[PDB]
Amino acid sequence: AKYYNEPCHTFNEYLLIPGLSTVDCIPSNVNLSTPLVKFQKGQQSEINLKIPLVSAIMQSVSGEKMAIALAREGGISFIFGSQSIESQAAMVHAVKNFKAHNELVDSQKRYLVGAGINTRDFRERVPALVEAGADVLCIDSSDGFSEWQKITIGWIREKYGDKVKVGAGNIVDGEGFRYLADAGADFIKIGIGRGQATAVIDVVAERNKYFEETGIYIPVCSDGGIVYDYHMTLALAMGADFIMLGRYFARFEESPTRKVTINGSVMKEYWGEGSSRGVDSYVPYAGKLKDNVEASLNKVKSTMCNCGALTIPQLQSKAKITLVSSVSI
Amino acid sequence: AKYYNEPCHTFNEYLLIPGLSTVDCIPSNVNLSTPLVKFQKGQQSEINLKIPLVSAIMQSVSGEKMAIALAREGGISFIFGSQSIESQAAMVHAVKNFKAHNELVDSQKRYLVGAGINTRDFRERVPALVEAGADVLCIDSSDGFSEWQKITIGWIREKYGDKVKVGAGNIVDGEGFRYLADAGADFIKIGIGRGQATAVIDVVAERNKYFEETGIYIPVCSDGGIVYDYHMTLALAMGADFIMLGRYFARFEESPTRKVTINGSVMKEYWGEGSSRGVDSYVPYAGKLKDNVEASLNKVKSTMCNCGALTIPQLQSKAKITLVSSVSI
Amino acid sequence: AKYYNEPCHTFNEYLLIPGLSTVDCIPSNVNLSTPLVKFQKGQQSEINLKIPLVSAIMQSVSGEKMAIALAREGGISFIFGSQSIESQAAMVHAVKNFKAHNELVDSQKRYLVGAGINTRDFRERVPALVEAGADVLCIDSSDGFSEWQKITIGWIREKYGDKVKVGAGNIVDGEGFRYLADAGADFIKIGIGRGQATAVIDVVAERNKYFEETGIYIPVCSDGGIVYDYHMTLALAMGADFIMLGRYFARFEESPTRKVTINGSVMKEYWGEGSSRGVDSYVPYAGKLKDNVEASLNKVKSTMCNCGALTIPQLQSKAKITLVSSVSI
Amino acid sequence: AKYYNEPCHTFNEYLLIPGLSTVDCIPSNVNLSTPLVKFQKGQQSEINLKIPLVSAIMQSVSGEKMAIALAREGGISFIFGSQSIESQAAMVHAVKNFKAHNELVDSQKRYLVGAGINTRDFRERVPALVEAGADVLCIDSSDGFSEWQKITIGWIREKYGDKVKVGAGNIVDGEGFRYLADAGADFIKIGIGRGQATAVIDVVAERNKYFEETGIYIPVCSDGGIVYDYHMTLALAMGADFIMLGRYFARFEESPTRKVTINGSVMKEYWGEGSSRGVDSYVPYAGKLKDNVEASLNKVKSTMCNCGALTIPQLQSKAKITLVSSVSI
Repeated sequence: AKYYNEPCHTFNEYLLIPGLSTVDCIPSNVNLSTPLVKFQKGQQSEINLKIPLVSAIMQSVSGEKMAIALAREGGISFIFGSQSIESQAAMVHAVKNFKAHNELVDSQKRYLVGAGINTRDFRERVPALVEAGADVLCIDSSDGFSEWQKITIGWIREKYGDKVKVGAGNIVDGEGFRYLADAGADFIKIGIGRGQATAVIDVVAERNKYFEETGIYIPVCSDGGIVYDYHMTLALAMGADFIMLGRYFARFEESPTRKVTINGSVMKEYWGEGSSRGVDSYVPYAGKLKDNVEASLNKVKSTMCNCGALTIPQLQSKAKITLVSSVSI
Repeated sequence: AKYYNEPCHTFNEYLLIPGLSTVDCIPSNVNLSTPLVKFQKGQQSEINLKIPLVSAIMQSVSGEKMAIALAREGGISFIFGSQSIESQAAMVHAVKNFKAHNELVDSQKRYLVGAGINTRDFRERVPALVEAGADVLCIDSSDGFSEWQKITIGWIREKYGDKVKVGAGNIVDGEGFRYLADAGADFIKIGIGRGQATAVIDVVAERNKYFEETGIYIPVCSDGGIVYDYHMTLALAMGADFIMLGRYFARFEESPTRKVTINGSVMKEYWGEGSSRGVDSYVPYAGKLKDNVEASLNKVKSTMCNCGALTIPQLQSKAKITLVSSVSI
Repeated sequence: AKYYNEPCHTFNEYLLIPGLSTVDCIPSNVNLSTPLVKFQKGQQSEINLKIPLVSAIMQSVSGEKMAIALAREGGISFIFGSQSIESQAAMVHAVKNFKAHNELVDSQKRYLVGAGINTRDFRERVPALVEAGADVLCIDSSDGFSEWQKITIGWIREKYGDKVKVGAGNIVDGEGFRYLADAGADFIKIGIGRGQATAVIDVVAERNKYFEETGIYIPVCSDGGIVYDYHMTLALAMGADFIMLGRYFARFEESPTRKVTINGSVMKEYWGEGSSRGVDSYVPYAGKLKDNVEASLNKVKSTMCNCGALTIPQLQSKAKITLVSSVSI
Repeated sequence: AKYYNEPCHTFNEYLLIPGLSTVDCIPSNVNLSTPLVKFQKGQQSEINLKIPLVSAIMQSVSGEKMAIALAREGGISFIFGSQSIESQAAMVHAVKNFKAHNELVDSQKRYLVGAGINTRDFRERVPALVEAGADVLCIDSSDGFSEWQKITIGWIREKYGDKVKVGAGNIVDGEGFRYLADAGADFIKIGIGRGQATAVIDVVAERNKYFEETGIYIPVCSDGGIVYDYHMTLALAMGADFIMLGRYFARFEESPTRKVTINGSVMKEYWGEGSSRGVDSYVPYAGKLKDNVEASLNKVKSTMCNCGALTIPQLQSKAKITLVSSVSI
């Protein structure tokens, strides 16, 4: 067996120590754009998000209403692939053709959308999603450190080359990152076997090494493990380019689930992809996406300024991160 | 006094980090056979289990019905020795002659059975068990780091040579392993004075050193400390060849205890060997052994594939084990 | 990102190990004077407190009655600046002209008072406070590691030179201390992004380095994080010259808030500066300031003698501080 | 300030790892004698206890009935000095002249008794205690790292030389041990500012260094912090010669307090020396001392044999002590 010295930590065991704030660092001046897909040294990503938030590839969160509402604020949704190929493509088409502000829009001024895909029916599913207008694809899996991901990406590259953008994984260490990077993934999702903070720190380190070695920068996504807005700032500071959230978005008016009034409290349904529908429960109703996202990002921008950073890249180089003692928590 | 630097950890403080999964790694392809008794370099163990699970040497778990049901699935039971020599031998005989699938069977196609023995009446007890047809014996003790174990094994070797297989101990460090290894034990039980995970890791390390030094491989058994199926995978990954469980098997229809309906919930009786019958309580009734064991082992096989291993030996060399922070738990 | 090895600790994870107590170390002989403002090698601070306690710059704690009561015991209050410039100046004037024992008094035998100021209206506010008779000023901010603090101090030095004493900050590391030290702050407040004990230890270390480099000693203030009297002794031992407390003083008869009887228990109102009035709650009523402060300081003096120190400076050099294990707490 | 790297641990964070048990190690063969007072290389202590247990210098535990009952089993009590000199001397006299088995008896076959003394009235108190027949004296104090202890011991040595045995302290580190050792203390009490286990380990280390340097062996006493019988074995293994217990003995029929029946449960009164009578509560009634002590020591003897030791000195050299993880607890 191979053992690891330091134990892995969660986002709750960390704190950002303030840096120097200049007079020009005010929330309104903070830029939250981030690259969504890989590019090489000297270039910009073909797709850049206006806000570093993306919605999870789930039935209870990423539907057409969520996709439209999120794209309007600058983020992107990955319509769930846990439905028929015909239904998913229909949903993708619905978002693309909806029209007829930090809106994430394409050349034809249509909202951007991503779609989740699996390692089984990709041959039939990918073409349908591409035809429907999907802007980005992401292989949905809790453990993407497998041949199956390599094969799926390979088929896509053979059939479409670099025309089709495929995100992949859910790896927790540099070894898994490296494997998917070589396989051809446009961005890599982090999160499973390891505390979220350590996973991010380790993968980002490998990602940086890979960039110095190949000149190719692959954006990484922290998927889950975020319990508070502060954790959002921490994930980005540690090197994640954007964050994927499930429960956070399922509370909104736009999530596909039903609102349920349980003795005074209005809730929304929420179940996991691995549920027999994994969990099935409720999240407190929070209203419309816009107002909530705005509240969250305003707090992220302020924290960024406490760290003396006007952009995510600055935050990532300037951030002073410290571990907190168990007793302190 | 002699002090130790790192504190000992339990199985709950560890996590397996995924390795590369090949297309050929599917639960159905995973082989769970393990050696039960020592053998030397270039040979196979005389006895190999089909599944790495063995039932505890207890009154509330290892009876004749349990022995038959477990042997049928590929494991083995150690009939409790906390009864008369005549009763225990009768039970051994009952299992051996029951007949008249991963069944653990002998040359005459009879189910395999083990029996627990103590360091007191072995002179009268061993012969009776051997005559009755016992396939393996195990010295039952919570602290086997004593002269008494050496003496008992010695008597057996003098009287029967290597014809009779005796398991021994319950040691927690390499020093105790080494002592019992030299004494002649065919396999060594781990578990007491030390967190289960650390105990396993340390003994296995000594076991490996001993194998390189003598060419003799002695299988080790993690006895207790397993609270979940995942812990089963962890114990094997850390180097244990098979696991001994008590409470796990006492829930089944086949354990020797009484089913008790306590206001809606059907339970089964469970008491420790050191009880005044140690504890005396209840475990939730789980039904027949077969269905439960199958559920557990299916989850072990999947995890193994997440680690990219098709056999226990591969798991033991490929496993990437990390410690988890206190706060993460 | 920049990471830190050791995690930060709170005051609860520390213990003072006794030193040699001489026959001459009795509570009555302990001297609790401390410097409030910076001075250079070979000189005494222009202002020295008789007791190391100062009240927080809050609406629910630092009013005119509190200022008079605290100054009478040897400490000083910083009248809150979260009110109009006219009101705050009036309050300052009220304390200065109240007259017509470890009393902290000036040349004209008038009680000493401090006032909180912000980085916005200082141009209009500072002159009013100075004219009103304010003895010390302190920039109120949770994160003072910013250009805004430098600018405010700079304006004051340009307009008044070293005639006006300005405290600043709320930094948690040496880098923030250094910045405010160079900016011209007369004393620096510690406390936010980092466990209180570690913050104090790190800043004090920098403060000591700065003193050796420039010959200027800048007194530091531990603001908050003190839950018990013992923590008071710990903060001073670690190097803090004086302590700022909010909740502690809000319990007294002299705090500006209302006494409220809640089913048998008399409480006092307490709300944070960042409340929509931050929290709004109650603290148990404790009576008059005098009797409580006396009880607290008597316990500090005894502990000091257990450490064999008759003054704070001796405590700071003689203290033997140890970390306590998580389980011990 | 002086800081310490490793945090201090309690007895709950440790475990004894078994050693080799020989056939001759049975509880009945274990010898629990320990030296009570200092002696030099090549000699035996003038006073040796038959069991390593001594009762605390408290009003709720060490009275004449307790002293007689404990001496009969081989231990010794230190009659409380928190009473008049006349009362304490009377109690000492009562035990000495009571007569008219591991009994701790003197030359005249009278039970042995100790008495607590303070650093104030020793001039009047010591002579009275000596005249009354006190066999050993102990300076009662929670922090004995002071000039006052040196002075008291000095007076005694000047007046009586080495004829009168005085125990001293309550120190937690080697520095405090060293000070009292040089002052002339016959034995030193450990326990306060530091986790009990670490305190014992550190003082014992200093005690060993002192013995190698001077040839004088000073017995150390672990005072308090023992919550279970296992902790007793741990304290001795770590190097403490004997243990002082308060609550443990206050449960017995022989403690000086009142038995109180509180709705079905018979309790005994228990208050601390620093109580306004410190705490005042109840401990569960346990019956007569004999039966309880016997149960405790039988468990200590067995554990000793699991460590392969027939005497305390063997235990102290053979013990394999490991730290346990926070999560394991």
